[PDB]
Amino acid sequence: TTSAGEGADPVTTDASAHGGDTRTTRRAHTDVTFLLDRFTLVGKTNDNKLVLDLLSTKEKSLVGALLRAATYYFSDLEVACVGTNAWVGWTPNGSPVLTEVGDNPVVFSRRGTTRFALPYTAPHRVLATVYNGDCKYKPIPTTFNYGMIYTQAEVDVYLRMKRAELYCPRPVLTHYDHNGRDRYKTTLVKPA
Amino acid sequence: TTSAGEGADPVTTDASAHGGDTRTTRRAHTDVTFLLDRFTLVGKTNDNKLVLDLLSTKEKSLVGALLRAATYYFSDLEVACVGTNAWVGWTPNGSPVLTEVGDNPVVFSRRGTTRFALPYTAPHRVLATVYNGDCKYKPIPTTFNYGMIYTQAEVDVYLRMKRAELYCPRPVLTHYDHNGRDRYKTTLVKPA
Amino acid sequence: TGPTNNKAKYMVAYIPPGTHPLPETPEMASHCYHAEWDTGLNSTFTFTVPYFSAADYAYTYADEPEQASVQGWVGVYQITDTHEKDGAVIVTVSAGPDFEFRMPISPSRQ
Amino acid sequence: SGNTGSIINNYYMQQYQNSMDTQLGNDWFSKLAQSAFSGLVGALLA
Amino acid sequence: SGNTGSIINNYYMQQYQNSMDTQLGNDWFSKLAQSAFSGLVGALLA
Amino acid sequence: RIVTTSHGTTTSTTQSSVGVTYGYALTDKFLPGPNTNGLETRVEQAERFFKHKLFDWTLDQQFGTTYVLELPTDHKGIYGQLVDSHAYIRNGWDVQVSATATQFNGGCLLVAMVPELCKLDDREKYQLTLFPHQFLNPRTNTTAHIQVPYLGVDRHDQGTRHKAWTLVVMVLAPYTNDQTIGSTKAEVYVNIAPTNVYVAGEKPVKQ
Amino acid sequence: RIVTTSHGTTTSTTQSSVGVTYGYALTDKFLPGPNTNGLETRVEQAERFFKHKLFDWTLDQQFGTTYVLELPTDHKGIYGQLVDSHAYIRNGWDVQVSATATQFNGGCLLVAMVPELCKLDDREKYQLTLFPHQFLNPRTNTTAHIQVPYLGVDRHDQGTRHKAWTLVVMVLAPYTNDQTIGSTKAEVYVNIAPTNVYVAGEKPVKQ
Repeated sequence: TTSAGEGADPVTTDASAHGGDTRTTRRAHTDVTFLLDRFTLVGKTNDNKLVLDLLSTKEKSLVGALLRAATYYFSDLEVACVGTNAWVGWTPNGSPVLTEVGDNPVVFSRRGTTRFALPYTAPHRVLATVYNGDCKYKPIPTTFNYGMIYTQAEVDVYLRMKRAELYCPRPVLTHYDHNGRDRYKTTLVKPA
Repeated sequence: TTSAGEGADPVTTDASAHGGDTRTTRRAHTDVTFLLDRFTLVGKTNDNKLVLDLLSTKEKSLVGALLRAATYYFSDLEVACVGTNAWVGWTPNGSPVLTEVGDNPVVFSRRGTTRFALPYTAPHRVLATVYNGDCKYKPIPTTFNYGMIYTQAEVDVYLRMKRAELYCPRPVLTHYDHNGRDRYKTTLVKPA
Repeated sequence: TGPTNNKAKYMVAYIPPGTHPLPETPEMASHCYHAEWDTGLNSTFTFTVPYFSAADYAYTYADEPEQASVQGWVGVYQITDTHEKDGAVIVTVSAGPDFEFRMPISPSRQ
Repeated sequence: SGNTGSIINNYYMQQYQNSMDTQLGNDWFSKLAQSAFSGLVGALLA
Repeated sequence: SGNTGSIINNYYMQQYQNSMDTQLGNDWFSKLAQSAFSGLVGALLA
Repeated sequence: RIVTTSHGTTTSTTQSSVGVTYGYALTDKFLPGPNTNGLETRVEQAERFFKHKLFDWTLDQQFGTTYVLELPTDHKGIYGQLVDSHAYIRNGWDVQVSATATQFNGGCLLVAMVPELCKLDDREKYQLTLFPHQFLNPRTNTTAHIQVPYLGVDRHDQGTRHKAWTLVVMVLAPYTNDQTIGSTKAEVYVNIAPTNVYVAGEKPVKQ
Repeated sequence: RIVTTSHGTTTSTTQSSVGVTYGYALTDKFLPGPNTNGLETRVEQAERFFKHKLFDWTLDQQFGTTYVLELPTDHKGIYGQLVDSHAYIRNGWDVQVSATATQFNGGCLLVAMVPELCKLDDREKYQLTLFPHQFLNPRTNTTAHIQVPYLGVDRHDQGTRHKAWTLVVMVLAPYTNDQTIGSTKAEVYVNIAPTNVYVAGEKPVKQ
């Protein structure tokens, strides 16, 4: 179909012009909520502390990449610290940094991992993955966090976004290197 | 009964011609689905990896033998890796081979074994146990797999076919050796 | 993107796998599923790349031992142009109405 | 069906436990077996 | 919704499991997609 | 004036249509006759577009200059396969001819489908308009489109040899490029598709 | 036992029919799937008989001797043309196999259509009967007839390479000519016809 592309109005076509059909599609796997609803490893704690910042997610992982594909987002959160450690503790967004959690929420370990559920605690209606605040581009606020955890020992930290909502899509780039080759190619799983 | 056997039309007869009855039969034990619905040991992992290929099943085992008694099949799958190891991970049919699973489905061990359930993930309507593709007989595609597992250590891998469907029967040969004897014979379980 | 007085005529075809000498001429390429269109009032033209394969699904990645494209090729040809001073054609791609992805994977790293 | 029998049930949803089947738009051997001739060719006596 | 499916349920109350949403006083892209032109500009022949 | 013609998996969209000229009939209705004994069959797969470059419309060619293309022509696709597998064949033609010049060029080509064209005198050229035709006039259009039915003293032809139709493109007024921005020549292309192809009398292909 | 099978302009009449054996299905119903995007088309012209000599059934061949013919085979007719013009194809097969011996000869050949036949052990030969089949027994018949549907993990095949079906004829009992008037050998011929052929993905034939 010819069209006046300048106006930017969407155009989506079948194969019917050429005599074709349309297959039945089931896009369950491209559902945003489903996609982000899994645990992603963000790394290890530091002095047995870790600020819960979704921007800590590895940017080439499925979750890190998708989260960054949106300008704004909202979600609740689940945490799981795996490692040999006794107890993970937590403080909400806006609390002063402490020397010891003592009395704030504390959860004891069970068979080497501590997993628990948290609520969105920011003071904003939604958070952003980018924020052009005083950083004049020429050709992230304190508040953007989900609290902080305190642990008894070093552990691997995993975050899981629950009830996720994304707004204003942003680019998602391929991360494999073509080298000089035209096609990309790798070894895919095959019977040995 | 005499018949024109050349045409190959089936003939199944009673003992009634000789004055007999017919016993009540209960063929629950020859039900294909029931039969294949059990765990079979396929072996150990390699570099802590193992492609899930049902053709890895031992061909003389009940499951290996029966699976091979069909040209085509379909089923879902359950896996159990037994051994002292921490965690089994998995990737679906068609994914590139990775250095570390990290972030793809991971399941932690519980009392020395890790058992979990998977879905058929091939891109074909059904799979085959044989495939005469470019192998001119004179008197198996990459795609035929259920994914791949990654482990923390070496383990014994067990597969269990769920919801099995078989099509186009193939031969099932006896595997015991007569030697020179006429009858076969072994020691059967008896009171000592 | 060309000026008003520069006219051209184009064609795009879907070449199935196993096709031998990939056609280099409009004439040869006309034997494939194709579309021809010319310039005029409407600047944009949209083409539908179909799905043919033995299987219902294809892989997004290419196995190391894969010499030819298992899914074939798409060839874009210029049948003719008034003026040899270029007229740029911006090419763009979007999902069709029945496109679908399955099996999420975190292919992570190097 | 198969070799699974819990009078009670299954805890996780179907979309997670198994793959979902689809249709477009049947036991050959049972039928084949059913169709076998089990009578008598010719006439019977006594 | 999401990637959670227990045919059975959830043990703890909603006010503890999740944060409670509020309102004052909607899928832009679905709508945008829905609105795409999928016809034919000009006249068709044969 | 945007018109998209489609045949099979092939389409053609023009933005300077001037209409279609139907020659001698509005349709190619197929009436089977006794010559095929009812064994003829239609092969729709063949009814799709194929392209050819006819010539370059240039500044030196004068009135009367003529280029022809006898149909059926050599085909490297499905249509051509029919010729090797069957002895008899019949079909009509959907013809699109183009000459891409700028609106700042001048001149005029006459495009016509002439039946049984064995020879043409120069005087007969002044009367080519008695045949189904259209015009390529830069100021106005870059596309011509003529649709004609199968024709002949026989219901079917015995594979080529006989060219019932011959496409003819002839210069009426010479091409001009007197306004600086025009082009110095216009390539002339043909987009054709066989219609209602019925074949009969099968023989072995190859050996 | 006179039966005439016909496909297109080709017929076959046998006077020693023993019936048709339908394998795995009574019909080859074609259910179009998403792999062709609805662009596949049937080409009936291809659905006709072609013949081949398979071998000479002789007195020295012993039990187990096997001759196979993988399908699709090389075709010098219409069916073969499809392969050059289209990337994907699917069809079933109507197979007739004959061994013309006298009623004064003896022995027996087993004729079967086996799917995905990459290799066959000698023990597996005792169980070839699990596959659609029939028998050639001189005292009784000189014709076998098996009809099978398209089969495969994929709705279509990418032109040959993959031979979903392989015809197999194997000696069960050796041929005999102990009654003076028999023949010393029996030629074995095949009469096959592709059924329900649907192709898709057109590409240029030639160059």
